[PDB]
Amino acid sequence: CPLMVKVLDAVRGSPAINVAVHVFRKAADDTWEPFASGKTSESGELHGLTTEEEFVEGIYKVEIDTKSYWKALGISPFHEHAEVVFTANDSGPRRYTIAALLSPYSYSTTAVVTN
Amino acid sequence: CPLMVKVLDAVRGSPAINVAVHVFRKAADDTWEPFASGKTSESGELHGLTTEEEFVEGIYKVEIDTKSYWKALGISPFHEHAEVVFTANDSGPRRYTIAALLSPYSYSTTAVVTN
Amino acid sequence: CPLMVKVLDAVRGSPAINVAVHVFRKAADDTWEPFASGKTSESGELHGLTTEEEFVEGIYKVEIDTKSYWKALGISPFHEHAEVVFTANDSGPRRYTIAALLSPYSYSTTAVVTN
Amino acid sequence: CPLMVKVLDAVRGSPAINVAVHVFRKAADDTWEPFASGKTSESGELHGLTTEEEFVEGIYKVEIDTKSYWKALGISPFHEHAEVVFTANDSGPRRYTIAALLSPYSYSTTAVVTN
Ligand SMILES: [Mg+2]
Ligand SMILES: [Mg+2]
Ligand SMILES: [Mg+2]
Ligand SMILES: [Mg+2]
Repeated sequence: CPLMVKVLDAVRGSPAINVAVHVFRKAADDTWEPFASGKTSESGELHGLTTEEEFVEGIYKVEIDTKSYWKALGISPFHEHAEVVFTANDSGPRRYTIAALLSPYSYSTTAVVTN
Repeated sequence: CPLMVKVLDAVRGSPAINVAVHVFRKAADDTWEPFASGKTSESGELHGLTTEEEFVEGIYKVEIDTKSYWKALGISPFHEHAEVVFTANDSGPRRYTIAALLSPYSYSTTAVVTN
Repeated sequence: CPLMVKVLDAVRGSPAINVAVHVFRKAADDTWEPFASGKTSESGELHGLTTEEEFVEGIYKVEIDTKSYWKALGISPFHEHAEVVFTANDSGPRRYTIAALLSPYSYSTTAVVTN
Repeated sequence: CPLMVKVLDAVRGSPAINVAVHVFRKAADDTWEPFASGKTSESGELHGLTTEEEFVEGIYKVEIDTKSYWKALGISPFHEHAEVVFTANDSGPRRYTIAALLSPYSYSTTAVVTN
């Protein structure tokens, strides 16, 4: 599993369940090409987005649909989404965990990179 | 001043100085159009981005060039940029402050909306 | 002003107003002794906690009464308080700003040290 | 496992390994009584701190030794430690995950509470 996403809810103190996550890869013409997508599980985790064969080097954008998450909870979301952008595999293959902590007017994200 | 941006460095415990900040507004065709830009001051603040007349309701993206900031300090960064995408709604007098806290492998962003 | 505290609310996107803040300094016997205290203003800021003469090097603890803040808003909080424990060292002219971002089940705290 | 602690390093983009974590429980005389302690693993996780039988209701303080962590990495730590304080099991037994993200001048913490 080369790319995992974990999402937590800072208002309820819970995993953020059934949150849509879209991954794009920067194309040669500087446009964002669809790469992978999924929904977080009951643990707030999204495994199986991609495979080692598909996950090449490049610039990736992980978009987390925070707006739908907050709307479903009847909360006024400020952010449309989170947009985590990073270069992956530039020195060779790595495993990446993108973690995000969500509040209506704030978000924090970190990455755990393992060789 | 309807839109202010403040950037802090969590490694050095200091304002993030001379950081490029680009603001985009979502156009009718779903593309991101340039709206305002500047560089943070010695206090890590960016004032005078826009005016009350120009800052209408809409979907905005604030992109902070964190990659150049870390590279100039000789610290290896993970992200290309730190950001906030949000909806600006007129619900009485409002001033938006977008604050970002930077670390090489993480960032936090919050919005303070005041009257 | 050698020590300032700023508190923000990540649920409402606003300053956290009238929040009690207590500052302690580590005594010789390893106990926490009261040092300064106050309440945040309408801007979520607390100025005038101490003076240059009183603020010596040492280990300080800033305790923010987040539990009372959330209870007054009718939101169930997790933490008793949000905090920062740090060492204050004189390395040229220094001003400390302790900023805290609050959510019911999370908080972030940072220190900005300036000249 | 009723109480788990997970610690991440925002500078290196890694789990914070071999970080000391001390848990105290507030005693009848308002003093902090030792309750459990351990070190984070290679995954930055600390499992097996306590048992369901030992983990009664009360006010708990989770102290993370951030100072030793940063000193071992040759980084100038601002914080002495992190001090996460919360009431546990007041409505009946719950499982708690305390997560912390560390930077030299900042820290973020969240709690995941499951029934
Ligand atoms: Mg390459
Ligand atoms: Mg409108
Ligand atoms: Mg000294
Ligand atoms: Mg009870």
